[PDB]
Amino acid sequence: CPLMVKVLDAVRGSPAINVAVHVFRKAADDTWEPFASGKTSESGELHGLTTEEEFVEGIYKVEIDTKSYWKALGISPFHEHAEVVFTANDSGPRRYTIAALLSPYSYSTTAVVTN
Amino acid sequence: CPLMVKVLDAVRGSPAINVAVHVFRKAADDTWEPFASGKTSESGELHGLTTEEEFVEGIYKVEIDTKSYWKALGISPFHEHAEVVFTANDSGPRRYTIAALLSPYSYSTTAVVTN
Amino acid sequence: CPLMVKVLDAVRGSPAINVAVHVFRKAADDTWEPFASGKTSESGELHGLTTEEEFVEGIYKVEIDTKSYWKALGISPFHEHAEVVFTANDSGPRRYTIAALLSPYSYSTTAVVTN
Amino acid sequence: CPLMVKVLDAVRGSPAINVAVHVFRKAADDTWEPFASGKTSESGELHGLTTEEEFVEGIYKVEIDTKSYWKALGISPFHEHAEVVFTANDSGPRRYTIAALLSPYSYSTTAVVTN
Ligand SMILES: Oc1cc(CCl)ccc1Oc1ccc(Cl)cc1Cl
Ligand SMILES: Oc1cc(CCl)ccc1Oc1ccc(Cl)cc1Cl
Repeated sequence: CPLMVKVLDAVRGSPAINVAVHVFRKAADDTWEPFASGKTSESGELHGLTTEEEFVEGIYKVEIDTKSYWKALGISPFHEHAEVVFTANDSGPRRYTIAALLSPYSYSTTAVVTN
Repeated sequence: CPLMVKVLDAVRGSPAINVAVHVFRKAADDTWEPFASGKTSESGELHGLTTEEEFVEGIYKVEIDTKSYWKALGISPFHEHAEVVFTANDSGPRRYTIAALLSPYSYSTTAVVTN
Repeated sequence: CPLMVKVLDAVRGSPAINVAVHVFRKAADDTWEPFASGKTSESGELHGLTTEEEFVEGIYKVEIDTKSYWKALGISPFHEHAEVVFTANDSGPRRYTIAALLSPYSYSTTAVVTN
Repeated sequence: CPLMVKVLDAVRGSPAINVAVHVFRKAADDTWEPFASGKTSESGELHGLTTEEEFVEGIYKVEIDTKSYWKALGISPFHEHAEVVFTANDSGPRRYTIAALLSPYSYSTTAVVTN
């Protein structure tokens, strides 16, 4: 994976399972074009979003659908979603892990970027 | 003051000063329209974004211009900005504080909803 | 006020009220001795722990009694408490704010050192 | 591993490599007895601390030596260390991952607990 997403649940201390994730890439015109999407597994991880061929230089937005996740568990959370926006591969190809830690009124996000 | 933004710098252990903040309201066509903006003060806070009269129920996006903040300090950041998207409702009686804690490759955001 | 503690609840999106806080100073035999204590107020803050005169250079431990906080809300927490250990120095001119954001299986703490 | 520690660096967006970790277990008398120790690998992970036989019910403290980590990188951080204190295996045996995200004036810690 050049691009992986990992989500944890801070209330239960567990992976956040079945969290929808949509990724977009800023187009020529300056619009958010759909790029890839998927759902976290039982480990809270989403693999297979893209390949190193597809995953060119650009500005990407990883939208993590936190509100849906919390609602389905009986919690009415503050945020609509967690959005993570970043320039990727601008110094050549790299592997990105976008991690998110979710609470109903709070989240954190960290990127681990390696060669 | 129904809406307030407060940003901290986790690398220096200080308020994040002079950070640009842009707020958008979701329009009926699904577009984000400018709503309010400013720069955090010396205390890292941004007051007077809006009034009770103009802060109606709706979906808002608060964008914190983290990349510019880090670049002015000579530090290479990961994110384009941090975005906080939420629905404001029951109008009341409710003050919203969006807090953000910034690192170069990581941020958290929390909502403190009081009164 | 050279030392202040502020705690937020990430599950409710609110100040964490009535949280017990115990502070210890490291004694020359390597033991922690009681230094100051109190409970956070309605704003989630705890002021008047100490004075400039009694807050000398030294190693301090601030223990936030998170487990009791969660149990009074009917929620099963992971940690016994959150501990924040640091050296206070250059005496000045320096106000220390220890901030903490609490979830049942997770917390962050940040130091805001001003003046 | 019934007990694993994983540490990331929020400034560089990378695993925090070679971070010393010491674990203690509260004894009968009420003292912190040394239990296990080790250093994070290139992945930021510390495996092999203990076995399911050794890792009995008890109150454990995982001390993550953050100050040493930051100093060796030319940063003078706020905290002496990150301490994570919790009751383990009190409802039977479980697998614990203690994760930490480090910034010079800030850290978070999350526990992922599975069967
Ligand atoms: O983001 C925060 C994270 C922590 C845990 Cl490190 C503590 C405080 C924070 O920021 C705040 C934001 C708003 C208000 Cl009213 C109070 C606070 Cl303390
Ligand atoms: O970012 C994180 C920070 C902490 C400390 Cl509170 C705990 C979990 C995190 O999420 C990850 C971070 C890095 C990697 Cl490789 C995987 C994951 Cl699930």
